[PDB]
Amino acid sequence: SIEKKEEVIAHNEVVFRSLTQGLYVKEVDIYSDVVSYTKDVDEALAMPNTINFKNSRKYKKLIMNLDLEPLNKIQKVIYETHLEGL
Amino acid sequence: SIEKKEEVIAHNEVVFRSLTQGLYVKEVDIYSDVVSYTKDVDEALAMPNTINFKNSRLIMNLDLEPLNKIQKVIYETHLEGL
Amino acid sequence: PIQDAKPIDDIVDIMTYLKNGKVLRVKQDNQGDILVRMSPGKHKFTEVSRDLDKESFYYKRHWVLYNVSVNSLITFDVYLDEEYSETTKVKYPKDTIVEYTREDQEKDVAMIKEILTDNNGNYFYALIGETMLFDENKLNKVKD
Amino acid sequence: ISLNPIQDAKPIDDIVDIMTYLKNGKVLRVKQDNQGDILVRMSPGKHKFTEVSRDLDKESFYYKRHWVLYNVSVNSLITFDVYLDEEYSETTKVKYPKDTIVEYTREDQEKDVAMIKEILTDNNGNYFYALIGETMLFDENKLNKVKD
Amino acid sequence: PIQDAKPIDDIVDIMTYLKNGKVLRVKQDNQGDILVRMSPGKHKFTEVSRDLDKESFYYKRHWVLYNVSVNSLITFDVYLDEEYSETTKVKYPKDTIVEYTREDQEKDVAMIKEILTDNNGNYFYALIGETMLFDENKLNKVKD
Amino acid sequence: FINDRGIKVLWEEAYFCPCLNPDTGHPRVDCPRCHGKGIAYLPPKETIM
Ligand SMILES: [Zn+2]
Repeated sequence: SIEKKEEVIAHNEVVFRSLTQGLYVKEVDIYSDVVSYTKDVDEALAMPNTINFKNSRKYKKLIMNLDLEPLNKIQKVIYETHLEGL
Repeated sequence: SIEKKEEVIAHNEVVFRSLTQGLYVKEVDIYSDVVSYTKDVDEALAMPNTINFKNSRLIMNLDLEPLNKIQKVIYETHLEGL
Repeated sequence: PIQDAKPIDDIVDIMTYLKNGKVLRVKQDNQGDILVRMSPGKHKFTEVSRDLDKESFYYKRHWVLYNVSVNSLITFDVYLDEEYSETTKVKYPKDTIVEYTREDQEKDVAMIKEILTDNNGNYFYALIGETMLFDENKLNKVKD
Repeated sequence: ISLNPIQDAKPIDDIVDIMTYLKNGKVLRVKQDNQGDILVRMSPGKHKFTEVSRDLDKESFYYKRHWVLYNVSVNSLITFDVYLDEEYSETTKVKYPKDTIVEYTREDQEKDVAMIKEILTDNNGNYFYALIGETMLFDENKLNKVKD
Repeated sequence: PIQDAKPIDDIVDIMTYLKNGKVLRVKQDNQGDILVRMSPGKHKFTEVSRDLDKESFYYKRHWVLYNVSVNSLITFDVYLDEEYSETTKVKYPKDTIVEYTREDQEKDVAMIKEILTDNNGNYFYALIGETMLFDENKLNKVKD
Repeated sequence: FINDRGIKVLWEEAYFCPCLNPDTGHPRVDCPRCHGKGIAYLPPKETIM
């Protein structure tokens, strides 16, 4: 018996994976081309994607790159209340 | 999909509800008999759901439905592919 | 052949598509491409957006009012946005002025109107006022 | 002994038909709330563009309508009720037009509400009104229009 | 039937009630209801109050002067305040425009003037220029 | 007279950008609507002034 359910979003950012290598980007150069890779979601390069930051410019040359696979990362907390009788 | 998840139980407690009105207990008297009732499920008077507490005083009133209450908070992350 | 472009000829069709609510894409000369739209709800009015890229989880189109003129619509090229292909990878686009030698080895100027290709990417061009095809090498871009 | 019914000018409600008439080249007539009543035409010949004029009358041999380019707006057409020139005219500026709801005095000294469904004028210019729920025709002085 | 409304027809009666000092209630169009009164004491002048609710231990009416015009009195609806019922719970109030089908299944517009009810709350309406009753379902509200 | 003496000019109205941080009450450094200024603008309108 679920009584109350609330869903909350902690973070919302975009992470880019290479189709071939399967790694995540961690760093880029002056031209925004990749300098490094990392196989860790927590350390990967991130573009903020909360509502105020949509339609960015900093990573246009990155997004257009076909080898890269953008991924929308979302972190959530949900609260579930229960009643179990006597 | 789910990349990482964990469930932790913040609280386990016993809550008191009137059998007639259905309003939960908000405040009580000197001997834990009710003086105020409230409709709120969560603001209701609550106590830990542990055996020792029961031996330390459900006991006091008859228009009394001693209910158990549990809280689940869940931390999860997703990687939603394109 | 390639069907990257499907221009609309009649404005009546454009208005009909606008009544259907589908987004349009209108070209501009030496200026940024634009998208056009009819507003939903009780009040119907034209809206515009300078955002070209596709709607996404990281990219949302921004719409605002404008008093668009039919003169731009009737004159400029118009397309259905979703059906549009960003580019056709050829040396000289359509409506591009080139200099070519006619069949009698006399040189004339012309503009290009054709899209044909084999399965390897070799392209051919047919000139306005002409019938046969001309290669990428044969044509020469006419400087402004 | 009266003139045949006189028709009211129908405002065009849908944009699609208005553009269709405009593409054919049939003249439109637009009323602007702020500034004026104007005609709209798409240019003749191959050099296509929209034109606007304020010469509000039939093209008499001694009355040449003059046109100037203007960037007409879509929203202007939508918000402002528009007519076809061939209908909108001084031929009828009836006080209560067709489809208007009015309060009219009945024989039983009761004021009932009814809609005008047909309009015609006698030779003297008095407008005869046909009303829903009534057989005979009614006169302008007898009627009352309730607004809001 | 219900007697929730007892409108005054003659202004002479209104003045007579005002001389008696009883409070009035005057309706307004798209505006707040108002109460009117004659001042006591040596000087007699009209007073008004925007407070509608009944006088109480927690609620006291506030009165002020005003140069009221007879034109509002003679035109607008007027009632004795204490005798007034706040509302009559029906779908379409009196003087509300509705569309109805006449006996020959031809549709005409009308405004409502009737208050009749059984003891269960089922209501019936008689239209201006009409005799027989019309149900809540039969009538259709005419949009402004 | 105004059209005779004036000069042709573009006119755009002003409105506070949504990007304003709700807590500090101050704007994002760079967003398309406003490039660091705390105020956005509407599409241009043509006018003589
Ligand atoms: Zn901003």
